[PDB]
Amino acid sequence: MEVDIALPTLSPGDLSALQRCEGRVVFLETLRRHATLREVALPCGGDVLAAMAAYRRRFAAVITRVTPHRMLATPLGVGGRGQSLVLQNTGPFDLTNGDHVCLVPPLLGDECLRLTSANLELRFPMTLPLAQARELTARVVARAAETLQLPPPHRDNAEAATRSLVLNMIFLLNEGAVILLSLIPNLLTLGAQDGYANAVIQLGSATRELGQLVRQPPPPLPQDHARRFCVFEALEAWIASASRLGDTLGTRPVARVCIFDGPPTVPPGEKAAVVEV
Amino acid sequence: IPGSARHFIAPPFPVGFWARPGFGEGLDARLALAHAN
Amino acid sequence: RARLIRQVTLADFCEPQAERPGLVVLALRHPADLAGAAYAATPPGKNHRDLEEAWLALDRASVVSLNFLVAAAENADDALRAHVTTNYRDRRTAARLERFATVLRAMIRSHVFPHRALHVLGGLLGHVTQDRLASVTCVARGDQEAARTNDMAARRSQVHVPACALMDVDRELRLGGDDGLRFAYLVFVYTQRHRREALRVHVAVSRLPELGDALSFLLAGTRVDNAIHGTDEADAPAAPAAAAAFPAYLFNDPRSARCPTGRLNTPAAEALPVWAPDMRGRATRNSCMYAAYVRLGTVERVVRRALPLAHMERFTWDVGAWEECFF
Repeated sequence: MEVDIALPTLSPGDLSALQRCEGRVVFLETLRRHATLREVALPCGGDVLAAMAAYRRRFAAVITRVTPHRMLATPLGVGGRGQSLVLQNTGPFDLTNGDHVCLVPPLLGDECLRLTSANLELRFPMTLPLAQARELTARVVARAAETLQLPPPHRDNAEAATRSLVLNMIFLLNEGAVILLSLIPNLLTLGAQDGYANAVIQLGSATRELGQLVRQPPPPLPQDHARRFCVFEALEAWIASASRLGDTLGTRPVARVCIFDGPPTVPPGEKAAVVEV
Repeated sequence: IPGSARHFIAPPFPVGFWARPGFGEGLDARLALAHAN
Repeated sequence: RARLIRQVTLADFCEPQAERPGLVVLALRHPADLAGAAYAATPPGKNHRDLEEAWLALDRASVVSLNFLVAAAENADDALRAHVTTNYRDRRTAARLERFATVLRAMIRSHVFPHRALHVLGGLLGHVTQDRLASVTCVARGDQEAARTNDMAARRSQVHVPACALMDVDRELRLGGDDGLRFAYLVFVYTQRHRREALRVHVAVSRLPELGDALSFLLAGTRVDNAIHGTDEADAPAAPAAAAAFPAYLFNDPRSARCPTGRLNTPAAEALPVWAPDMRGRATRNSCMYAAYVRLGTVERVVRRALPLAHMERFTWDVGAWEECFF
């Protein structure tokens, strides 16, 4: 399948600039074979959180060729998991070999392709390595949680993000979680006997400031503790929930980059091959 | 909310318009015996 | 082309001569490890050997056709029960369906959910049968009609789903959308009330790549009445002590009792406030589990046409991993 984005008439000026958008990604809504430019069109900058929320409801599609009339595309992942393609790195970072990529809405605005004839604009999202897209999502969500190179939020849908966070954080508290919480001093006293252990516990860890303020009695034994053991399913719940935490807030990884001939690191504004997962 | 469960049917008119219950029967049982005697 | 799977098995639950090709089949876990994991998985208060008994009451057999499983649930239209009963050749079949119902109802009661007991294979196309021993063959990737059935009346096939269970979503949620290429999801619906519980099955199609909030709203009544009646039979203690209130006023107190590490056994550190987070009988996550889904593939069209059925259109088999739906 290859989506056919049709174009209205354009002034000879902006068509040439659109021609240089050979690797940026768009966001359709329905996956028909035919489509018109007016359909995929995002408003100007604003609401990084709402936009990030609106990237999981629609699916992506990268484009490969711009004739003076039509516009080829590629439905990113619906049935392909080895479909090699190319997309231009439009983020502020570099992306070395092997690391996965993720779609994140733009920053600061001012990165928007405006077409005079169609009277429309497009906001091609940037592509960051997963390891930093996670951190950016964390930062934006943390700042959103404070209204109970930075744009201010709206409080309209920031509450939805805080809700999605507090849900997963509440459902982590279980009857074995208290058991595991009981050993915080019994863990600190280990963190001062070895170097590695000390480095595993950060400085602003918000729990080192607990092991010095509060004392807790031994926890009460569960209802019928002799038959089942609670700490294990507590830890299993934690593993499963943390495996898909960032997904619930940010965006899933969409492709891992791999190059055979060219140099590994690719600078920004440069087209780099990729396989999708 | 769920389950196709039953609902408590409330008074249609506002709450102020359905009387506090009572029982009015001036027929007294004792003095009736005294008159029949 | 597409690639297939062959699994020899018993003619217990999926009976490839009784149905014609083109219907999804499921793989059933070995029951020994289910019965074992129960021993540690059933919650407090409830029974801890009732799944053992429920299984022993049904006596390798590995596959189960969805056409068979949908019958042994709450939701079903009795026409399909009649079809499965009178159209399956096999002996003692209705009794087995009853026992299987009891098995699944025990599974949810013991907090070992059937979605952790039924991986999904593709749609069967072929089979050779001895006396009560079959070898079904189903697709696993690619589109269904890349195969080649040995019927010689209809070489290719389609995918058939009992229309009684097919729940559409978009036209249901009224997204105002326009039908293009839509995904396909097989979803389970749990409900937990001790000795009064059941399981509902559905097959959902939509353009929504992430179900999540969509089911959370679709199954609102189930989640509601499941979060409150789910903790039942668990002895909760009396009113929680005031010491349970985790003190927050003490974090950025410049003047407060303090204790450096390395002097925490029983020193003159008795002055620290006590806090006993005590959580015994509250709603855990497995208590609020109400649904589970798994992606099946992509679909063009659904038409309804005959026993009622629902013929797919250009189904592309792409099986995904399971998913929880509790929040």
